[PDB]
Amino acid sequence: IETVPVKLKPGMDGPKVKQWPLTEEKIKALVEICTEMEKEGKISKIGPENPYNTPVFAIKKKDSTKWRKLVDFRELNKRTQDFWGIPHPAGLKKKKSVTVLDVGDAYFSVPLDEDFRKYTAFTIPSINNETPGIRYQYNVLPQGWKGSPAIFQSSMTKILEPFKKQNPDIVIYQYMDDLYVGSDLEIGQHRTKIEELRQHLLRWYELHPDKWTVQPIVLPEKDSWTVNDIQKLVGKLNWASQIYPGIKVRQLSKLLRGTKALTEVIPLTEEAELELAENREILKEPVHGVYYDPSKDLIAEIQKQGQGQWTYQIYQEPFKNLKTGKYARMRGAHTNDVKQLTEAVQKITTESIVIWGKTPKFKLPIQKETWETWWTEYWQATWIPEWEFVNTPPLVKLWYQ
Amino acid sequence: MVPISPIETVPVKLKPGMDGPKVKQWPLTEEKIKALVEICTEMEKEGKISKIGPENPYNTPVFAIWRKLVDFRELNKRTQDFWEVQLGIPHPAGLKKKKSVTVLDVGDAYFSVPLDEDFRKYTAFTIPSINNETPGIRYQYNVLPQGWKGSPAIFQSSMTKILEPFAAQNPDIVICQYMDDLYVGSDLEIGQHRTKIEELRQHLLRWGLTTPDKKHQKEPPFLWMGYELHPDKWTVQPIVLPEKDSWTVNDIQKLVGKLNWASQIYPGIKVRQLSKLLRGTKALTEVIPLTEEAELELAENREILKEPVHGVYYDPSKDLIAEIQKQGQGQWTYQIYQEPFKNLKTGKYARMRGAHTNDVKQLTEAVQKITTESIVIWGKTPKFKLPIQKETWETWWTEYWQATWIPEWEFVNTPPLVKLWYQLEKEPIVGAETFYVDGAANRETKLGKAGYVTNKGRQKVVPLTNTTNQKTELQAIYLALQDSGLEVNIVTDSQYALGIIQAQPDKSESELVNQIIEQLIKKEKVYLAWVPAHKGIGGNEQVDKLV
Ligand SMILES: Cc1c(Oc2ccccc2OCCn2ccc(=O)[nH]c2=O)cc(N(C)C(=O)CF)c2ccc(C#N)cc12
Repeated sequence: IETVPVKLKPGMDGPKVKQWPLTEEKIKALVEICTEMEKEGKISKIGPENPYNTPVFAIKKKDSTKWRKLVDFRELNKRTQDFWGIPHPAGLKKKKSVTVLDVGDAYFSVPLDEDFRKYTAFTIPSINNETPGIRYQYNVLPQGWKGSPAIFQSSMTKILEPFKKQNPDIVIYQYMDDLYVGSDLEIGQHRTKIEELRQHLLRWYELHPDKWTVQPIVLPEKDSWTVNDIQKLVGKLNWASQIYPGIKVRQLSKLLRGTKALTEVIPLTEEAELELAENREILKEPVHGVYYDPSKDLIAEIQKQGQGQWTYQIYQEPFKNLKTGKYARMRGAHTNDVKQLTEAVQKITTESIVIWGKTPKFKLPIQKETWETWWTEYWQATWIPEWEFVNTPPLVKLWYQ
Repeated sequence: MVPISPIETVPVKLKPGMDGPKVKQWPLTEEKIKALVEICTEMEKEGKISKIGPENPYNTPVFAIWRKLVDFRELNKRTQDFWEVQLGIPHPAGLKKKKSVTVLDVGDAYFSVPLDEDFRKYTAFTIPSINNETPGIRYQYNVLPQGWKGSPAIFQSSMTKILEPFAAQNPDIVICQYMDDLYVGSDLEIGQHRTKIEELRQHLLRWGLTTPDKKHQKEPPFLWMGYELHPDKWTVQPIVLPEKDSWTVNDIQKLVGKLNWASQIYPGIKVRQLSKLLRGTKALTEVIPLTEEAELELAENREILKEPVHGVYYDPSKDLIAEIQKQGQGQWTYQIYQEPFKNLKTGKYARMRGAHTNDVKQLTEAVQKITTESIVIWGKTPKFKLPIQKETWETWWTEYWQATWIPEWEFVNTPPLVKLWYQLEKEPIVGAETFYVDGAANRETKLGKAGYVTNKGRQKVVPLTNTTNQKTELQAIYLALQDSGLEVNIVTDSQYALGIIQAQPDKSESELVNQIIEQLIKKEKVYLAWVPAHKGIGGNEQVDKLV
């Protein structure tokens, strides 16, 4: 009911990001949505004196046919002054279950600072560049902006005060337009509790981190080894020696002495078996000196393994993985690599939000033009992470399979 | 007098920290001064400008060419940024045919849009006096001056706000703004169309804006931005290929401009060689001889540009189709159409700069470009016709290490067909010979060696001059491919060669990579295995090639 003064970082102008083309159906959907929002005073038309712009598009979330409006506030979030903070709940990832709730509508009841509204300008484009586009700016807290949860924070605490006082065993976290609620109850009790919370907020996505762990490096267990088996084992151990100091491969490479055929069976000497067992024991231990630094970026690398299987590693320093996983879920994308990749990026970003409270920078194994052409067709989250593109096939792919 | 509705003004500011212009007025001749005095007196009588006192410290030079012309370049430098008047040029293929298309001249509205009162003081200008024996006449603008930074955008937004209710309550017509001209198309009867045109002139008159009762000068065929627009078709303005004995750089840039421009409707235009001649020249007057490939290309262009070709307009009730053909040397051509033999438009795509490539990646890139262009022009992705078998695409994307995707498409049997030229095995080959390869070079003398040893005792080491480590690693693999049968296993420690080959190219800058590709094509089964170097892996002979 009262506006808080918001400014930009010193020396930075507002965002001036080009709007990318949209299909006719998304344009019509955004026309309906923005007309309704204009009727509700949430947005207002602007004149040509506003040179700022932030891209906009439309999606369809899970289990819903209604179109939704997404704004790519990445540039504005960068250029928006730093708001202050709350330490990240280290117990949210340890909880048995976590549920994600969309609380974006609550942001629209709080007005936006007068002098800052011009920086939230966005354009509905026209087909074939008929017009310069329908231009709008926000009057309330917009979904996707980083200042919206920071400003609404006090109100959110006031709304969640009775529920948090009633259940001290439930952990509540907030990120952008999402509320993460972690507990240890039964799925039915968790769903009834989630309905209790949603009706609690009314009058004012099953996720199980406990079924997630870090993945160790495993070596094959064979009774007979071929030259190729031993060559790949030596390669994988040589790679792992960058992560684990004591990995030793000289006794196994000793078997590869001579120019033998790749499919020839080679028996392991006792020195080789002992070296292999020592390597197994070393690989059973965690990595030495692996810590998280909140002042650094999180890097997420993804490898396509085929047959709908994908691997990923989250780290900050090379060979110091903070998280590793394998997303192989099949959700109506059996024939579309890019859709699988986009869902993978969304899931990894969600995990990263739960663990560290911020998104990572992705290294995507896809050409820039393909990804930038199709990723918005399968996006369903309210946030958007940063990403770069890997053009050279990494050798370590199979070492994560 | 009928009360005119006032046009809302747009608040305009200067760039932060900057101040209004203060430029010295040039001395003018007596006749020029008299002309500007007459013109400015009339304009003041009409209300476009107003006289001001000496308190205004700002000034903008004035000229006469009569015709008054104000040089607002400084005020433009000092004026805030505005939203673009256009995010791109419309394309004729995106237009939807109309029974009637009328043009209305709204030029007299340009000086009828008021300027922000607080900003008018920055538009001050002075007419010098005769012999400079009196104070010059001081003026400032009350409306959007021609040449000022913000006039087109403010004019367009004002006109749009005025046209908004008329467009809303007449959905059976289409109104389009272009500069000081409106374009109203409709499929109604010619009488109803002219009637609603008169209604539009009325609605515009309710803001005092005047459209000429005279018939407009523009009439079919419309000439616009190098385009010819006809009642039922469109094309480019006549492209004529010059007949030159010798060609300079500006002649080749004019020719590649005419060919790139003509390529949007004329199918099969190629610009590879002619643009290749401009590589690293940076000299406009330099005369460059003409290769024979550019002669054959130019002759094909003159054959294609012989007789006129037209494009049709867009019909949303019909599907959108885009067909692609490979032309060679990284060139691709495509046609977008809805009915056979009647194209909406055509185009071409050249491969990006790269050291290694294959036809499938290039076709993918072309499909992405066509998809983006089609979403721009028509707001939907077309259905594709591609010269590649379904099984080929499935093998490719299933085995490709990157994620890739092409939208809905179908195979068209039009050679040349995009295919996969080789596929590496996933497991070692039983019964095939195993070639352990290696190559090495000296960094100073550039002397190196490349060779292999095999399980059957076959060996080879070849010395090489003026070489590098990477070249010797590739050369080793090439030697193994040369001297082996139809099925071969190859063991290397070169992360470089494995990085190249795992990208699956079929063409390359390096002739050595091309030779390796030609060897891989002739083979039946090739399994390429990598091992770490210098780890005592027998067979892998770094010492054999370091002698
Ligand atoms: C004739 C015209 C435009 O045409 C149409 C205007 C209104 C409705 C539909 C239309 O095209 C349908 C197809 N069509 C086309 C021609 C015909 O004779 N009959 C037809 O049915 C559109 C333009 N552009 C690109 C604009 O941006 C207008 F602001 C023009 C720009 C400059 C000039 C000139 N000098 C002419 C333009």
